[PDB]
Amino acid sequence: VYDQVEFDVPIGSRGDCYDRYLCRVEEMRQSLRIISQCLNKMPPGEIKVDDAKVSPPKRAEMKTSMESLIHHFKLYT
Amino acid sequence: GTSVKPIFSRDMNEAKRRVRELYRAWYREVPNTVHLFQLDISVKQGRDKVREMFMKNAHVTDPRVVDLLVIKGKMELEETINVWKQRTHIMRFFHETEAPRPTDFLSKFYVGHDP
Amino acid sequence: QLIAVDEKLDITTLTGVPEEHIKTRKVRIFVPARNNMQSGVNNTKKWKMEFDTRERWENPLMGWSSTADPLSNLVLTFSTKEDAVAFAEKNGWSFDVEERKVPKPKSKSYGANFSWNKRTRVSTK
Amino acid sequence: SNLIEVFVDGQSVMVEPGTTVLQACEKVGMQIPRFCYHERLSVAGNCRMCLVEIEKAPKVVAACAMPVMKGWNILTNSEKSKKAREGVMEFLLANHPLDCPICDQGGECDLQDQSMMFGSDRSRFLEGKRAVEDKNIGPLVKTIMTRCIQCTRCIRFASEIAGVDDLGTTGRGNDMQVGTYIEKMFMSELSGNIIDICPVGALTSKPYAFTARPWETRKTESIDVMDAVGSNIVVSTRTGEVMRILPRMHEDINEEWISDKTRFAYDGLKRQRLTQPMIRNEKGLLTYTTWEDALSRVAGMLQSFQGNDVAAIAGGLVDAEALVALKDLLNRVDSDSLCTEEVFPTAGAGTDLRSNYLLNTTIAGVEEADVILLVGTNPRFEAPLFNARIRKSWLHNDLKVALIGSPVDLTYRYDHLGDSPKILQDIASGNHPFSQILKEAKKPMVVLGSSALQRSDGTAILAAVSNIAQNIRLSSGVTGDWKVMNILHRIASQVAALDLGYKPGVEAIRKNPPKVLFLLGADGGCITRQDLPKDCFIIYQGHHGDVGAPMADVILPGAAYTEKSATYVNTEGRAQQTKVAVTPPGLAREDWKIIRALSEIAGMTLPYDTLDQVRSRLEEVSPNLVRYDDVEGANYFQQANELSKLVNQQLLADPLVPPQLTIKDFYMTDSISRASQTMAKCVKAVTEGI
Amino acid sequence: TRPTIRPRNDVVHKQLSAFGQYVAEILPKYVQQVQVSCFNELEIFIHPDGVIPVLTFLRDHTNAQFKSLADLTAVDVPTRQNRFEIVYNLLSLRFNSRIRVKTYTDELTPIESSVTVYKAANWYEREIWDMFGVFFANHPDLRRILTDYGFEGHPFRKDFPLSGYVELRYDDEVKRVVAEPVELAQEFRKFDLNSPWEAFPAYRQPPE
Amino acid sequence: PTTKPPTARKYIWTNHKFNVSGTPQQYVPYSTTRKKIQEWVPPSTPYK
Amino acid sequence: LGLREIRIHLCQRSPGSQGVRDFIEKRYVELKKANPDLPILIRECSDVQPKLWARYAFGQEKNVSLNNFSADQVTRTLENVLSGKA
Amino acid sequence: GVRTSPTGEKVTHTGQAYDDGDYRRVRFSDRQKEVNENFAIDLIAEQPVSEVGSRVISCDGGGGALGHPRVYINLDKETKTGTCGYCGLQFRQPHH
Ligand code: SF4
Ligand code: SF4
Ligand code: FES
Ligand SMILES: [Mg+2]
Ligand SMILES: [Zn+2]
Repeated sequence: VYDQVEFDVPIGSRGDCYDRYLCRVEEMRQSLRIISQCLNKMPPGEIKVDDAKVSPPKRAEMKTSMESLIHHFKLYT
Repeated sequence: GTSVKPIFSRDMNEAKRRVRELYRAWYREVPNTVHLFQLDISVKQGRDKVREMFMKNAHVTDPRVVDLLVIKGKMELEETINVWKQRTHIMRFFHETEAPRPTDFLSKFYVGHDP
Repeated sequence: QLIAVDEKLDITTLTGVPEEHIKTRKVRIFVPARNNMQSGVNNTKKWKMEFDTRERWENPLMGWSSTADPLSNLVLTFSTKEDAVAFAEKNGWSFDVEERKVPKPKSKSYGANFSWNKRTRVSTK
Repeated sequence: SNLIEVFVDGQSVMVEPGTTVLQACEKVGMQIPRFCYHERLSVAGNCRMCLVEIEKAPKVVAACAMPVMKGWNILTNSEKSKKAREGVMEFLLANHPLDCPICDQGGECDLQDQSMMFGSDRSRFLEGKRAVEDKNIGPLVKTIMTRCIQCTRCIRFASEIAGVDDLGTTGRGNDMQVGTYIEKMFMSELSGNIIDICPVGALTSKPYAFTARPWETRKTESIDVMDAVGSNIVVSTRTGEVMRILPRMHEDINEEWISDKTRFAYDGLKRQRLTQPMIRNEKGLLTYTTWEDALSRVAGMLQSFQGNDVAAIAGGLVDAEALVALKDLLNRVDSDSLCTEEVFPTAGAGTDLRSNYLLNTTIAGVEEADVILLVGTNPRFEAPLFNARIRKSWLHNDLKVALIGSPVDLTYRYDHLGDSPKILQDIASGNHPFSQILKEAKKPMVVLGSSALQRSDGTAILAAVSNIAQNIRLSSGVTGDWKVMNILHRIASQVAALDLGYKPGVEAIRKNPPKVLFLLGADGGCITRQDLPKDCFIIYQGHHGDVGAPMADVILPGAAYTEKSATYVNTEGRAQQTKVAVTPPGLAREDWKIIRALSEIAGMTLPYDTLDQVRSRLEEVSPNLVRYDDVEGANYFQQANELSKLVNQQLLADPLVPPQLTIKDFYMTDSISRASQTMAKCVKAVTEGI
Repeated sequence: TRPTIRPRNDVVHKQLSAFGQYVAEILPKYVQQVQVSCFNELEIFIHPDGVIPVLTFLRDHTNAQFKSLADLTAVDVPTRQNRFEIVYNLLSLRFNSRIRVKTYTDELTPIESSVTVYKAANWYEREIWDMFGVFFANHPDLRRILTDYGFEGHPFRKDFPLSGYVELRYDDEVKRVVAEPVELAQEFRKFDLNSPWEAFPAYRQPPE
Repeated sequence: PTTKPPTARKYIWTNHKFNVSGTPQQYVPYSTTRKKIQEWVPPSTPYK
Repeated sequence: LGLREIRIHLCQRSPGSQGVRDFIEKRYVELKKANPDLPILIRECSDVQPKLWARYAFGQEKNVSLNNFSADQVTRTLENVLSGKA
Repeated sequence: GVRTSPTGEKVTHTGQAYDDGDYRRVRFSDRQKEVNENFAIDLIAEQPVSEVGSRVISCDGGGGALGHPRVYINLDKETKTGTCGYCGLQFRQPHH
């Protein structure tokens, strides 16, 4: 979702150690900026793809329904 | 024709020449290896070991395989000269802690199932 | 230009394999048999090369299974039998080839379940 | 010719008339999902998993049962086909129990795999599930019928392949159940196969329960030695232990099945095993010793004597390599007393001609004959897969079967001519109606069991059968290459031993009692110490403690058939080889290696040092032993028949009685099966129901 | 079709196809094939002799300007007569694009070193030599990079065993580290995992 | 645990043990399975 | 010196075995009735060549090639082996 | 239900105990053999049999999602109790 956050890219001009150190410090500041944006815009919903042939089902479903148990077995073996 | 391309040598003569140059270099280097690594073996032992390694691949009749073997031998010599190898690496050629295994049928029958 | 080698391909001196695991090994080139517990045939399409089984013994401390041969798990996949044969030959391994087993076509007739005068009529459904 | 053109996804295919949609799909490499269809069973069409859409047709068809039509375009991956598959899978899984972690089928389940590949990934079933009560059908097949999906594969196999109509369905609707409706054991020589055909964990192996998962197992493709059929098998092993035995498909021999002994006798190998060399101490008791000491004692005893004073007896599970090694070793001593326990007539041609002692029609050839005569044999228990082939021919080709001997149950209807051997002469003189029947048979077969050659008049019986085959060949002429004459063997080692020149029977030992006797896995008790002089030196080499070991002075532990790569020759004459699955236990060694080491200790060192060199020696002695699937050979019936009519010994007035009259005499026949606890359970179950 | 399925981009697919045709047109002597994957990755299969020209073109062409070599590795497919597959991944910052260049070799055929085109190749080729045994001609300094000194074999080949042939320990009699044949207290357990039922009909092969 | 006691079970240890490494009570590993292959026992009576 | 067994390896449809085949088709039986206690093992070769094997006391044996022989040639060599010569 | 062996070695619930001739016993000298004292077979045998008034019962091991997968057990056999394949709990119908 990196197209939905705002931040700047630090750029050096000397190509030496000092400029790269300044760039890393500025990148830490930009990371704090992005973290703020991510904290404010966290949406609700599921956290893995709703496709049990890829992502394992929930434990409650695995102990309740036949297809969920089959897919859990096959995805973990 | 079989249409194959060379590595370095055109036929077996040039390959043998490269083999002889590599052997000369290793033979010259052996005493320096004995001195620098502080080995308890003699120079004669090292040169016999060098001779033994060459003899192992004596049977090969393909110039490309010989060329690759010479490249590997030069790499090994470079590792030895620069002391990138340690004493353990040099002594690994001698298999000093491996118990001898008999090649006779009776000895193998007695110890286990392996042929 | 080219040199036109007239020898047989042989790379054993360059593979780093110890001599014992070259001359004393027997490889098997075969199409694996279908597992009889299932009807799927997708595991009977490719050729397999595998090594001869060596000794396994129980570990004294935990009773685990211990081996001393490094090729006990090596299995190679090939598109054709000729490819596997060429690989085995250039690696210096002596091999045994088994021809592919294909189930023969069968004549199925659902109507034969109810024959007027043959023994193929079924007593139950 | 008559081929019609259909289309699979637009790709043109030419098929024979009567080909189904599923087979047309198979031709281009597309496997249709299935649950009830089996290509060796009758078409059922009840599971409905094989529904596929035909282009320009509104109704899906059952691919397993519907013949193709000219110009049809089968759409295997269309929306209609996929929706049908998902619906059928949903219906199948609605009442299925959540048993995968405790189900032995897990990991090799057709239900699981086809749900993963063609079903949905979730459930919308919001009701309770059905539960059915379990059934007891014996100690071999474990039954959990809540997992049943009612494909009726087991019923069709039991009726069609095994000839037993004990299985069926009771009730109807959602309450229909597969079973016997009464407490009754489904006991057959081929019963265990219903474990393989069952697509789910409803039927499982009881000895195998809870011990392994399919992804753990390592598979070794080898051969069975429990009879002379030479069934191809897969050996499942895990962490150095044999876990189970499965069938391996060979269309010419067993083609999907194994007998129950072949499937469940693996248990015997885990007990009563010889692991260390043994000698006799000061008190006459067997005591463990090293290989060097035992080999030195045997070598000294062998250097002491020469010629007729040395002899050997080969058992029923010996391989060709060890047989040829022992033959060479005893030949170096100038001994020719190399014998087998199984008796074959030696007069006339004897072992000189291979066709004299082979099943010349081959197992596949049974599918082409119209009349088969069975003489003094019980094919059901001696060769269960051969009897299964006979039943296949009886069911599908209207084969006519007649038997001379005791009226055994063969799972198919046959004509019983009688049990006296005089009937043979009556058919040889033309004074029998069945002689007329054989005269009008254009593809006749006559099969004589090896067990009938064990009586004193076996030579006369063989001569009479040869006379019958002669009259068939003379009256009906020569039909090309049909090979009417046939011999059915029951011992896995017999044909290789006959090929190598071993003397059939043990009579030579009786006539010249040796002072040194070699028992190569001989456990038939044919010769005890009463038949031998006192202070006779007896050496036993084998893998099991049985009849032969307690009477031996020195014990040499050998390898079992699962522990070596070894050659075995079929009753057809086909040579096959086993593969190493596990190594021999303890200090046991390969048998030919033991013989070669002994030869080197004794001073007469054998030339061969590796397995390949021993097989080169085998090729030197009999070149057919290194052709590993060839079954074709020359026919010398005329010479053998001519040589068989110069000896005119007479028949005996004793009925021909097979050694195994009922199922209880089937489970324990050899050293491995006698040590099996599963076979003991089977014997206890068949002798008393309870 | 919407929520769980990855969306596809057709503009990038068209652009990559056009550029693949462009490269194939400019260099017919070496280009054997061009492909665009359905997740929008462009590959060009070439004859080995064109390793240096093609790369140079891609690096210096005004319309290509692939001036960064992201990665260079090998793949081993034993069933092929030419065992080893050489893969170059290139990135163009000017046009914000990526391209893949593929060629092949066997055990005895050298591949020309591309250090003159990309400096980054220097170590990558060394790694390919160490792990697969592919020799690069005119390499400034070719030797092992990852394996231990004096190590024998090329471990990334399919026929090389997972645990190798030798193992190390300390010996007190010789007072040094020594190498011996591998012995494992617990053997690695091979798992047979593949399902006997076909998963992807779109990739089915003809029955020969 | 004073205000929120744990659930009582008949198999939970009633006496906590600390780390016992370096002591006689220390854990020693061993195989928990029975013997796999059973050997033949020769008869105890003479054979002649 | 003391003959123990005779082994004849003849191929099924190779031309070079034809004469040997003819012998077995015509004059094997008589030989069997002349030596009724002598093992004469008839086996089949692969595509290489015909062969006759003669085994003697104490494990000694030698082989003679029967390639392209006629029936008369194989009878001659067989009775040479059975008699105390060669 | 831990019992002792002739050498005094404690027997595990799987039934393992070294024989007298076995040298591996030396590993327990000056140390101890770890044995779990709670034999699950006896503990599950101690549980009472539930009686229910239906031909089919359902078991999930207790605690809902904290138990095992839910399975259905048939109780038609009068001379036998239905046993859960996960838990070991037993169910039956009222008789006599
Ligand atoms: S039969 Fe298959 S789907 Fe049913 S419980 Fe067993 S493994 Fe699972
Ligand atoms: S028991 Fe198995 S084979 Fe028989 S009907 Fe049920 S699912 Fe089919
Ligand atoms: S496979 Fe066709 S209906 Fe079952
Ligand atoms: Mg099953
Ligand atoms: Zn429960």
